[PDB]
Amino acid sequence: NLGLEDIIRKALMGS
Amino acid sequence: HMLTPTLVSLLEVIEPEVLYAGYDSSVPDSTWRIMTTLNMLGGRQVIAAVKWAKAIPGFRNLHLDDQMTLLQYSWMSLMAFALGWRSYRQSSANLLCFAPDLIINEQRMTLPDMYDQCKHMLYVSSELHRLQVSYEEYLCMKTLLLLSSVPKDGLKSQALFDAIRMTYIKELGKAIVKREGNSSQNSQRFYQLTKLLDSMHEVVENLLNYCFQTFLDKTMSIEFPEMLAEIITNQIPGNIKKLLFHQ
Amino acid sequence: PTLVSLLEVIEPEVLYAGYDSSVPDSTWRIMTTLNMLGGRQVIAAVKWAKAIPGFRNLHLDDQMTLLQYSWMSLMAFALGWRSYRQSSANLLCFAPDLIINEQRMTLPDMYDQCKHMLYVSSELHRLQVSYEEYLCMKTLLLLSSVPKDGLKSQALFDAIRMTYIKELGKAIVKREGNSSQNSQRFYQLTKLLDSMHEVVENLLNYCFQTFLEMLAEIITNQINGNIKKLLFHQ
Ligand SMILES: CC#C[C@]1(O)CC[C@H]2[C@@H]3CCC4=CC(=O)CCC4=C3[C@@H](c3ccc(N(C)C)cc3)C[C@@]21C
Ligand SMILES: CC#C[C@]1(O)CC[C@H]2[C@@H]3CCC4=CC(=O)CCC4=C3[C@@H](c3ccc(N(C)C)cc3)C[C@@]21C
Repeated sequence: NLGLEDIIRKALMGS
Repeated sequence: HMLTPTLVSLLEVIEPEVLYAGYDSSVPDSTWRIMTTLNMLGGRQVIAAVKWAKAIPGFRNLHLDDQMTLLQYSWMSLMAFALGWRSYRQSSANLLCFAPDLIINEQRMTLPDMYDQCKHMLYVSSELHRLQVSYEEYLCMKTLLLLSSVPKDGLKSQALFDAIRMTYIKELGKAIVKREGNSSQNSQRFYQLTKLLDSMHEVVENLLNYCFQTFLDKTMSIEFPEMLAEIITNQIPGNIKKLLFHQ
Repeated sequence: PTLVSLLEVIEPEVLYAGYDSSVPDSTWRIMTTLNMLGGRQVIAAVKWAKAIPGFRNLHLDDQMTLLQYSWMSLMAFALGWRSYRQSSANLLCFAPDLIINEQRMTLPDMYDQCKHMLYVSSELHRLQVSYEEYLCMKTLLLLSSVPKDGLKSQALFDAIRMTYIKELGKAIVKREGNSSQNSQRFYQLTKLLDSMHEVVENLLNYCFQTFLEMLAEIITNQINGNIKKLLFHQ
């Protein structure tokens, strides 16, 4: 449900 | 416009495909548990590495797409390096301390499921043990690792990045001087420590090469490895330029 | 503070794997794999619901509400049917690649729940239900429970349910047979449908004893007062 770069992106902002 | 006869024909149509559990007979229960548990722990460690990176002085002032990029190039390097350290300090002799509740002994890492990989993670652990690296030395080193890989087309905040990187290199000097003295210039410890960093490029490249050579081994895999496949999305240059302290 | 003081302050506490050697690898795998699969099924069950003729036209909230009350009913029923069609209704066939047999099912970790899951299965088998009949029944499950305090578009909902009750009537007839046999069969399948409330309450009871976060999110948001349970027979 969340690609690696998606996790990094989400973390950089708000999960 | 289109059409289908009965209401059942329609309920029949919208009825969804069968979902697989992703359950392979071949993989033993123990191999699945350990590799499943690491993958989800890995995921959590990435979140934590980013949060951390966002706390790093200097770096956090870099433009966000730079933070992103750097994070994307270095997360494995970072995590692998911290695993080296956790292990180094929870050891004496040759474990991988993935977590407090998940420490793998030498005999476990011998098995074919573990062997190819743990070679490269132990390499980092044993080197920290060889150079008896201090916490200050490691903290600086780990930060340097975040700033160790850059895209060839420039970062958007290159001058900041450059001065950021310098600062942390000077901070490493201060770390070595905390441990050694400064009646010396500590040139060899700086060469030795930087060289370990330079080598993390190799421990990462070997780890990623393993992941590609294991992803391909999953022909027909009823349990598809998107974990080992997503690892190929965020890592696959080529823009990535490795910054080496020693050519 | 020094740069290295900061660097040391902001180091993240070391994460746990959540690993636990008191749990056999056997159980961990089976239940981890189950939980992931179940996760994907719920989602698929929501997407299906959305496509169901009539349901779609209900108020946006009613759809969320009806789904809250039915997902387990849908998921168990489906699993009963897949099991019926894959194993003659005696293995539980969560997925094609994941068949838990009679010997595993009997163990204490899995016994209580699987009794209730196998019931669904064994009973479709016994009633020799068909796909057209099965597909009607499952859409009726989606309309098995309502807010005692009413859905927003209730007369629409009644018409919709009434339409699928009829379609099950047509499904029964498509097999043919006496006008007594079809009344026997309507009774039988409608009794089955009704008995899903108790297999649900039981399968959900075991799940409230997950708790004394994936399924955790839905489980706090559940814990049968306001939800009325539409019965065919009394
Ligand atoms: C044993 C083993 C193994 C591996 O497949 C190769 C390197 C491991 C990696 C190292 C770096 C690392 C350090 C840890 O402390 C636990 C996790 C971890 C891993 C594992 C991992 C798996 C998936 C992710 N994702 C999806 C972000 C992150 C980490 C498992 C890895 C990749
Ligand atoms: C064996 C067993 C068991 C259980 O813990 C109780 C009932 C099972 C449920 C039935 C209904 C059901 C049908 C299936 O086909 C697989 C999954 C499934 C379950 C399992 C389940 C696990 C997690 C969720 N989430 C997070 C939405 C959903 C379903 C496992 C359940 C709950």
